[PDB]
Amino acid sequence: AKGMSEIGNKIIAMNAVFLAEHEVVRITNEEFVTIKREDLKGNFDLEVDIS
Amino acid sequence: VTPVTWEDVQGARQNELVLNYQFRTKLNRVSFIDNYVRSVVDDGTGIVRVG
Amino acid sequence: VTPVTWEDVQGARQNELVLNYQFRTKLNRVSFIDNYVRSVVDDGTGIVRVGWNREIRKEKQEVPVFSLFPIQTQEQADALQQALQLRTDNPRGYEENVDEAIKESVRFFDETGQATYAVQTGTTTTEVEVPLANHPTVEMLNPENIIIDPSCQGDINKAMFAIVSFETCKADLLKEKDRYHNLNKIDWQSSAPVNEPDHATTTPQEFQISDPMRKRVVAYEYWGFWDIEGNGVLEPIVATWIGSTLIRLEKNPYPDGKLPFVLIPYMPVKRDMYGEPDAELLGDNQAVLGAVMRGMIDLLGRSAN
Amino acid sequence: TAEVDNQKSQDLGFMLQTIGPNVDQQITLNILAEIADLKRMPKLAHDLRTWQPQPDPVQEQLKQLAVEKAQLENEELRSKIRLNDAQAQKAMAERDNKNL
Amino acid sequence: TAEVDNQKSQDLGFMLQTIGPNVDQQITLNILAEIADLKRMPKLAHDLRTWQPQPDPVQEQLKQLAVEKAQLENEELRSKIRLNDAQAQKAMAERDNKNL
Repeated sequence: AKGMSEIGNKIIAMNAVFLAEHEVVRITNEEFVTIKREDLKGNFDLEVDIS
Repeated sequence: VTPVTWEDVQGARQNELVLNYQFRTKLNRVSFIDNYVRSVVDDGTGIVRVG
Repeated sequence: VTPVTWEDVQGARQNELVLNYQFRTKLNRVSFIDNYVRSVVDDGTGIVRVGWNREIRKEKQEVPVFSLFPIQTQEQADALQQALQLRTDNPRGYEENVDEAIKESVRFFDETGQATYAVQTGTTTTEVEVPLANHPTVEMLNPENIIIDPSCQGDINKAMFAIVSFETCKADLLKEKDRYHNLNKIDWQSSAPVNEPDHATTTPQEFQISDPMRKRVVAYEYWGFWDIEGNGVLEPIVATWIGSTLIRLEKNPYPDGKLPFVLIPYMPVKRDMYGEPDAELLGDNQAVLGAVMRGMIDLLGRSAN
Repeated sequence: TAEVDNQKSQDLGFMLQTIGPNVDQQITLNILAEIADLKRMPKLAHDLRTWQPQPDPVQEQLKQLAVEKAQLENEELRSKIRLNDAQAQKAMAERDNKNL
Repeated sequence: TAEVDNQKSQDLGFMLQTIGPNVDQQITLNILAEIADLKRMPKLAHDLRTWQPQPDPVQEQLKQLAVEKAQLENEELRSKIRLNDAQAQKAMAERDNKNL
């Protein structure tokens, strides 16, 4: 379970850098929310676990 | 077919009826399934061609 | 029958009653089912033939003719809409009791909307064709009497031709007045089931009928797709020949546009048409079991008692 | 599969039961329409989504009459109030002929 | 098969029970008509689809009379209001003979 959580955290950090705003809007038809680049070191606001 | 976001409900309903219709009339559903499982079980793997 | 979309409810109800009625009256439902399962179980696969039956006959009748006059008074004008109301609410009741003159009156109303009286003044001997035996037919074909294209790659839909041998009589062929041609050239002594060992049947080899009309003969049908035009497109056709004489050649009349045969395998084979029955796996077990039973009887039977 | 399809219908019924029917007719109709589709009733489902309330003309007149009914009652009090001080003021006038 | 046919009738009953009967008479009648067909009652099913409410003439007159009944009550208040200020204004007139 933790192995998938480790993968999820890395992808979330990548998604906040390598994905443009419009790409997220198309995937999720909601208002886009941004995250500070220097804050990606710590996962303060997110928790990842299997469903 | 199930929608991903709330605005995709119309698309899911339209495609689901069309997709089920093609397998119901244009194809032998029972024969295809019988060959589908038996090919995988006997040979160890199944290969499906789409055209 | 269940509708696919919301506007198909009326169609589903109408077809379901008609389809059930045909199997209830025109066919032996119990006998067909018994032959349906047993053919699949024993032979390993079942083949069903679908064909329509039509035996319309010419008839001469004295049809009446009615003179048409306009509405003289409103007193009889209500009878026009009364038939219309009865026809919409109960079509069967309208046919049985409403007068023919009133039927002509509403008939002209449907064509033009003019309310006209009908008076019977004369009649004539017309020529009509009374329908008779207009119903579909389903039959189970012996696998030895039907040949399918080997190159179908295990799919009846991709087969390009199919040949089925069946018995018939001259009177049976005469049911269609124009479907067959050059029927007089053939002889009724040759091409008999006695002279056709390739066709399997339960008819005794010594059996025959003196009446030429009811003579039993073997016929071949060719169903498949042929390039009937030089353009290079295949078309579904049906051909029939008896005694090396071609008597029928026409396109497929059914709206389906493909072969009328249905294949049902018992245990399907990977990418193949014919299935495997249960007898394939029990060949050795039955032989071994038979040996044990005979040994037990021989021990008891031959022993002094 | 029938297992998930049947269980989905129960969830729709659970949502319909949990949510008060009075919050919105449209929400209730849409949930019922999905249930009809899961039950393979295309004709019934089409009617539910296309259903509209039947307009009652006499009900609107009675509804409108009640609105103006209360307005006249408020004016009735104001009319009566103008009568109350009129009687009191006239009573005050009649004093002068007594305590002259 | 009888298994699916019987289960289909229960679903129709479930839909009828779940949906409030007051939303539409036509929807309720159509569901009942399908149940009758599943029960092999063609005569009963035909009546349900062709059923119509019986018109009551006296009920309409009583219904219409109630509409105009409220209209007269509103006019009654307006008539009474015109009486209220009339009494007050006449009382004002009688003051002048007192405080002259």
